Amino acid sequence: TIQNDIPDLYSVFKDYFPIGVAVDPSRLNDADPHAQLTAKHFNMLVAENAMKPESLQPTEGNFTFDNADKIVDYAIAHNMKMRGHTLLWHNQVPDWFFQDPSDPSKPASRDLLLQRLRTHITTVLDHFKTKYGSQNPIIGWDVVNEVLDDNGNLRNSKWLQIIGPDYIEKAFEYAHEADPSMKLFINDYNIENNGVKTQAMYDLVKKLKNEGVPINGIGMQMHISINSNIDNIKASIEKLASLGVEIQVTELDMNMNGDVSNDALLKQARLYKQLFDLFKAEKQYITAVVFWGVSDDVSWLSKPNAPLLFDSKLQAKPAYWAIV
Repeated sequence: TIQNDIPDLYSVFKDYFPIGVAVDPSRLNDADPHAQLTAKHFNMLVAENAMKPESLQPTEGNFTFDNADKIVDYAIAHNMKMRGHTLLWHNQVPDWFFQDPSDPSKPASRDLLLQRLRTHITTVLDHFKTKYGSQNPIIGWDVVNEVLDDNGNLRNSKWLQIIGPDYIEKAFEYAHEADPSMKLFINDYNIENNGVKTQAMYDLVKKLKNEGVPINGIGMQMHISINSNIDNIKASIEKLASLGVEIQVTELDMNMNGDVSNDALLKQARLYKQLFDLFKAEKQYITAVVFWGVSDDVSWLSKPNAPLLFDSKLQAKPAYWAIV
């Protein structure tokens, strides 16, 4: 059971930005305490998996929107905004995209993979626009996800191998043409460390925006750790925001490196307090902060961990009280 009378987390930030959470379609029923936490503390939702490529078009032409629509319906019923995650990725993407269908031992051509990307993006955006119309809660999409490698070069996924570097520009062109009302983001991790990957994200977005690509924002996943440096995160946010794009914190959690002791929980609370004070200090750039999971027992990180504001018993942690 949850604590029903403590402060609603998102209301603490009502004069700053929405506070969201990533959810599983099976944890939205009234009797599920995870759903109760979701409705109480968040005013924005993201599908942790149900809107990834494999979760929407597992085989060619066979679209599977039921789980994504269950999350959308819940968001509408709870007056929540949503982010769409994600139109393109090199993981959780079916192999059929990249195969020649008449000889699956060979790769699809650049034109066939671009047409498949255009059809997937257009069908996905047209599905939510035609089914929900003005009630569509999705305000924007992660058009591409994790397109940089660790060294800052473009990740050599099958998209890059088959199409070349302009696949990124093409994904944003297709999404903007399908629904011009959507805010379009490029999303990535490790771009908060003010290292070579931050610089490569800045250079890539500067280049594409100068070329007229409709990129409206950068999503900083923010899978941080108990040892992260606030100064590096601040410098990264400011550098990326200097491009004249929105910043969203999209998959926030804190990796404890195996130390879930009470002392580490206190250290986590001080760091999360500093992180949210930084986000408030950057409110002219940040337009959403989303946590990657509702509570520690449903975090994607392997065990042991304690990455979020609500523990494995769904109770508010020291970090929750530090922030509120």
